[PDB]
Amino acid sequence: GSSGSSGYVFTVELERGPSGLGMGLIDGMHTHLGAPGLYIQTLLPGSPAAADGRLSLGDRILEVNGSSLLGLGYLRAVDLIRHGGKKMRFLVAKSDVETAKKIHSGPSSG
Repeated sequence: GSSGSSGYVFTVELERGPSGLGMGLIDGMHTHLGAPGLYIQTLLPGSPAAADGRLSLGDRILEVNGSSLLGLGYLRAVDLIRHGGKKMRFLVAKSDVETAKKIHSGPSSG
């Protein structure tokens, strides 16, 4: 298939664990996606992000603790989450599988 058009967004309220959450976010630029913005790459086992379930690999973050992540340098974003708080909020959008594929082994061998 192909699929297109955006869908719906969903918030994620977690509590900064003893490991500081557990969301292997990476710059879309680093991932095959080659697109700007942060995206879920992994989901630690003993983490709240994972314990959540919703958070899926490839997911794309939008906000962090009510902090618009539109232009915020990867570092800045990482910092936000890093220096987050007891209550960590994230605005991720329900992306497709393909989106993740690019994040983790995209199409076309190579």
